[PDB]
Amino acid sequence: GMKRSGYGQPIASPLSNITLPMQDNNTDVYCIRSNQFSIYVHSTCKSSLWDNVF
Amino acid sequence: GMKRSGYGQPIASPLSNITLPMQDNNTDVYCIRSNQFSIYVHSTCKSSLWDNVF
Ligand SMILES: *[C@@H]1O[C@H](CO)[C@@H](O)[C@H](O)[C@H]1NC(C)=O
Ligand SMILES: *[C@@H]1O[C@H](CO)[C@@H](O)[C@H](O)[C@H]1NC(C)=O
Ligand SMILES: *[C@@H]1O[C@H](CO)[C@@H](O)[C@H](O)[C@H]1NC(C)=O
Ligand SMILES: *[C@@H]1O[C@H](CO)[C@@H](O)[C@H](O)[C@H]1NC(C)=O
Repeated sequence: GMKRSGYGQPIASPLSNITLPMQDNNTDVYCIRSNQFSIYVHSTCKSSLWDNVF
Repeated sequence: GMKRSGYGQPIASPLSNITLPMQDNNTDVYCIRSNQFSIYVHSTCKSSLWDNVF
């Protein structure tokens, strides 16, 4: 969740969201339960003028 | 404060309570003010189906 400052210094929001795949319903802890695995990271950048709209 | 998950994996609640003896009214910090001491730990296990009833 990127935004902006008076000067214009771009600032990210500690209020950002990390999503792990779904396991045992909770999605706050994902575990690997297989013999092999591959991990990939992807991201989406959203912005706002107003706080928390994105 | 133990409970249960959909699968059944028993889970304890960070919402658990540790009680120290009473000193200077506050019970969040207990100090030893004697020449000798003995410390014992005891516990009670309570459970719930509904959250926070125990
Ligand atoms: C993340 O999701 C929360 C709801 O938990 C939402 O309020 C917030 O705007 C989102 N933050 C992002 C997408 O940066
Ligand atoms: C700094 O904050 C004050 C109070 O919100 C505001 O009046 C002023 O315009 C701000 N100046 C900036 C954004 O540089
Ligand atoms: C601990 O006491 C709190 C009140 O501070 C209560 O709401 C909570 O259910 C108790 N947790 C236990 C006994 O695990
Ligand atoms: C996972 O959570 C959703 C939303 O609360 C619920 O509909 C679903 O039945 C749950 N599945 C479980 C408990 O495995």
